[PDB]
Amino acid sequence: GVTEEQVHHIVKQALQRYSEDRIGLADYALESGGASVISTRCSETYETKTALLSLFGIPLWYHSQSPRVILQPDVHPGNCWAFQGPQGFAVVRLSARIRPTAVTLEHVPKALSPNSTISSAPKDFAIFGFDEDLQQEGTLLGKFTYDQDGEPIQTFHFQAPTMATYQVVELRILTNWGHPEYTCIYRFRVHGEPA
Amino acid sequence: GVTEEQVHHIVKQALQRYSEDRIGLADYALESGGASVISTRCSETYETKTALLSLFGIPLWYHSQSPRVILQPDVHPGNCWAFQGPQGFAVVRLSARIRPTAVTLEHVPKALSPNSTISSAPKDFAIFGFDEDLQQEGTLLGKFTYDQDGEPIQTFHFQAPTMATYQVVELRILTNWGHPEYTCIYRFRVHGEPA
Amino acid sequence: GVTEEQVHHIVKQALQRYSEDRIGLADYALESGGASVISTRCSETYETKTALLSLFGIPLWYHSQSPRVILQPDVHPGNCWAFQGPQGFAVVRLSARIRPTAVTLEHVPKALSPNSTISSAPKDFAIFGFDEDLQQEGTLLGKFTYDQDGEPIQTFHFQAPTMATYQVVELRILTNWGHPEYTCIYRFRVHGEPA
Ligand SMILES: [K+]
Ligand SMILES: [K+]
Ligand SMILES: [K+]
Repeated sequence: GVTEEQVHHIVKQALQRYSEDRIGLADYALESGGASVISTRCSETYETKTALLSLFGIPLWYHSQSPRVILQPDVHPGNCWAFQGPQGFAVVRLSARIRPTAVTLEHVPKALSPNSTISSAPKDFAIFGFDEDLQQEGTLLGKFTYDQDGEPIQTFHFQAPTMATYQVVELRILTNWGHPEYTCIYRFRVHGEPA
Repeated sequence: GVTEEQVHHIVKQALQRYSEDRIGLADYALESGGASVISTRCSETYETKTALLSLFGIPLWYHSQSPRVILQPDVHPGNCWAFQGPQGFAVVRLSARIRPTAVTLEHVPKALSPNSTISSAPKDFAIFGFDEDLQQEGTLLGKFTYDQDGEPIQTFHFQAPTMATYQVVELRILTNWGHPEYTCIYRFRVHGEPA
Repeated sequence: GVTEEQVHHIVKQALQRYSEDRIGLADYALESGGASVISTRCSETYETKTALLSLFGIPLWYHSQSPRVILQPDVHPGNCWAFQGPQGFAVVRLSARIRPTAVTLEHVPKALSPNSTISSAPKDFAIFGFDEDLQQEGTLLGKFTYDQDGEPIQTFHFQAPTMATYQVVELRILTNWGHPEYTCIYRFRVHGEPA
């Protein structure tokens, strides 16, 4: 079997990786690293708490989640950006020009959600890279599906990506997990190789 | 014994649970989820840093912790709401109407506290549910004691709770762990079943 | 070998320690605990994102990291205070008068950094204690080196420290890991024994 010491080594390693933003890959969409949403180029924000703000009011500290939230690591319940319906988009200016190799999408865990369901989670999505900074023909880097039955954090690797580099990428949500009124995005990450 | 692979499975599971807000239960008192303190119905806030703000001054960024802090997940030392003396209360409007089944109270760990003592931690407390939204006769859901010798995060299950639902609950602190001047509350959670 | 139950005990203990600010020692430099930078007595702040703020602009929410950041626990990439060149300093008023026994310095992990390099990390540094509150002769508590090949969080114990107590200490950076333009500090902690 294993020694008590080998267990400790294993646990140490697992916690080291846990503390490296869970997945151990640099995130070029991270706002604190220098990334930003191009607000001009995102879906309109939807307020998911209209029912509570209508019945009890609008707190003096309250503000709607803006697209910036998808580049922020706090993913406690409600710290997600929502748009109306099952299709939406956000364009991100990365902190550096990179050759993109993967993205990560995460949603609140079922265990922290009412009735253990996350129907507002994104489902099918696609990633586009914008060479010039202009609402041009974005070029598809890949198409994926966030699995509502999978782990909260899911990483998607592009299949045979170009050597092409980008500093602007679009997250395009095409379907959601069935919520008939909105979709919300807890955090979006972009990984790749810089210069 | 156990295989190295079984150790890895165990560690993975433990970290998965760790990342689900430590205890894996939805929190209906979580401010980001839509909950709020009814400021009208809380004890007066006590400033625990009067000695430091009197000798060195009031920073241009400094503000007193308000009751909202008990619905916020940052529990680093000092990120607690304090009231004067050993008895106090806070009333919370939950993010949803639920049948309440448990609460969670947590305090800073002894190891992060001066001299490994947490005398300002709450001790005896009670939980009341308010059916109508009016400072009425709250109805006692349960009485418990936060153990200063226990784990920092402690969860308390109601014994034979009604099927009755509430969206307003009061945390009533009745004793503290001996601090002669105030009690402070790092985080309060409410669990249960919604609709 | 070990039992599956003993593995669980080990994992529980490791996670308990992980949750105690990783290292299980009280931090008297922690801003939320009552500590503060003496802004009058820090190096001038350097903006590391001048290239991005010049090409894309200055966001309506954007602000430069100030020395306060080294007393704040968020250490995601970019949540560090930078100064120009490889030598710099910051003076901290601790939350309590203590006999200092150790300090902790941490930097972003290589795995979250472009090209797995952290050349702006501090290298050689020294810690001074200031008895009177006046830019006096600080008295050297110890000299250390942050290892860029070590763990992200590194703790340094003073060798034969006095029984002397202080509430003001200076972190003096003397070298960095080779970045020719600035050094940045993610988080600085001070440990010791109070009254
Ligand atoms: K977020
Ligand atoms: K809190
Ligand atoms: K920091």
